[PDB]
Amino acid sequence: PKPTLWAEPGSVITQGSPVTLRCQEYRLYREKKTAPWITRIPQELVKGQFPIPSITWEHAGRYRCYYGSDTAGRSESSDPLELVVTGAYIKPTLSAQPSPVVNSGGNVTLQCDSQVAFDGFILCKEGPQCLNSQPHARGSSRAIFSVGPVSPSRRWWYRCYAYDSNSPYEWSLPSDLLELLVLG
Amino acid sequence: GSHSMRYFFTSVSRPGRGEPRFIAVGYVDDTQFVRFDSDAASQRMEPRAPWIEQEGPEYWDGETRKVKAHSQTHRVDLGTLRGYYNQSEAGSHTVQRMYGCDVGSDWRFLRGYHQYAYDGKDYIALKEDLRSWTAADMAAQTTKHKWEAAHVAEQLRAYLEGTCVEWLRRYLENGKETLQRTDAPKTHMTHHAVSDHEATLRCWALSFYPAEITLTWQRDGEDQTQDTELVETRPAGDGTFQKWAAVVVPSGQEQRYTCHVQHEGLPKPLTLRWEP
Amino acid sequence: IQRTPKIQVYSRHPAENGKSNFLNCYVSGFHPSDIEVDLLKNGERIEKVEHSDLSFSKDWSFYLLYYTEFTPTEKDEYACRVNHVTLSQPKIVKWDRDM
Amino acid sequence: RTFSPTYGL
Repeated sequence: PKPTLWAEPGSVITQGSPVTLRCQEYRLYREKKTAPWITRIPQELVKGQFPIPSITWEHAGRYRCYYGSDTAGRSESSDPLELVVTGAYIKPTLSAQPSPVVNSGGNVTLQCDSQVAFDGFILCKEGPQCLNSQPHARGSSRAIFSVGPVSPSRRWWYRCYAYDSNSPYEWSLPSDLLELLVLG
Repeated sequence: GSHSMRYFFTSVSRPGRGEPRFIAVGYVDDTQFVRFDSDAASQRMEPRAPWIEQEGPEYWDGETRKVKAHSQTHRVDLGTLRGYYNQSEAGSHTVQRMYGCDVGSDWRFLRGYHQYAYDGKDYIALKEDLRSWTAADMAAQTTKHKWEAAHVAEQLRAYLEGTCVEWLRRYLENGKETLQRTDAPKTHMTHHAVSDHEATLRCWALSFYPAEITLTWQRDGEDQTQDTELVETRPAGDGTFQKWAAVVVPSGQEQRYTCHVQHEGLPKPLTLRWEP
Repeated sequence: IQRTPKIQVYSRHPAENGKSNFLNCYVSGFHPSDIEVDLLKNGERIEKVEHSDLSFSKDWSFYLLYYTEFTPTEKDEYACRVNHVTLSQPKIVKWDRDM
Repeated sequence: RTFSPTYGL
């Protein structure tokens, strides 16, 4: 009977913040590489709680949960939880080109610049729904996102993150908030 | 086989805290033999291999002279480059330089090179003819024209094909035991459970020299290129190197996998079978 | 353009509890060259750690080996702590005998 | 042996 794996408050957590993986005899593991922090948790919580006092790069990755042991046994593997740690690197800067002032119905081009060499970029709306992108050219450390059409009815507030594609769960501290000023 | 001598120079400005930190190191192949650090009390080019300690007081006086002269040159280059890119005085900046000579199997000159960087990016490179320059950007084309008119490449060529290879050969002979002989990789495999249906097979190569090596995982003879995690080859600290390659496999299928090791020190390429 | 360091923490020789060895922290691929690297023992800075002479790779990024003599045990937790301008705060990487 | 001549950028 296939269980469900979630995190609280969520699955994208800043360095040094608390997070608890929950699923509903449990067994939590991480894909591709073992996660020792799981083994140092008391059994009182195991049966379905896995708390992390302050997250770091060590915790980042793709986890699945299940129960039983092939002769009990084997509840189907849960859907993957992708536990992302942000704030590992210095922040990029986000800018609106040509301007953060946009006419209603218009589109605008967002530009995320990391002064640190990274090949992975993420744009998040508020303030979260996030889009992913390679750099705008070969080895540039700059991504370009197209956004809109915009409307004065709603907020259009963004931040961007940078990361290394060999470590896609470890992100740099978000940019400052960029607000679009939409003119009706 | 082939051999090389290379000298690496780094100069780092330190705003408000006196002169730039200058550091130079010399290598033959993957073995370091000299160094200079401007912050050391010594104030001299120092030996960093046993075979270079055969050189007398004149070597150490002259190399200390020359590397100090280069220190001074790159100190000025920092100021020059700061002007060329209209940068402020707040930040630290870095000039780097590399040059040296490759000899082929025969021990006769094969290649020469001579390049700079500024703040990480390429700046100017001597092209492979040893007679023209590749400017990376425009500002470097200034440097290109001056050095072309002053005949900088020529003399560079005379060192590259002269003193460079000739002293490489002397070092090769003087450090024979270290530089002409190899350490074969010591190899083994480890196994780590990820889950009840997946496991990591890791293939190790240790205590090898030189650094150049290829580690690959196969499944039933097929290369598993896309799924192999390779770490960067790393120094052990005793003149030898280390590397591993890993693959996640289904539990119960490990015997399908073989590790393959190519290295100069091995008479023939090595096949490691998880289950012989 | 700056570059954040890759960090590997490892032993010179295969780890054996009791057999003295060298604990290595190799930082590579970084830029600029200034970097703070400490080897830790149960979260405590080790004194008199040595390092190689600053050098660099094809792409001009730097590498350094930091190292100290050590004796692995069952109980003692070894780590390498790295700080650099590309990082928010110090990154701690624990010594894993497997990697 | 290092290269003897000077010549800045």
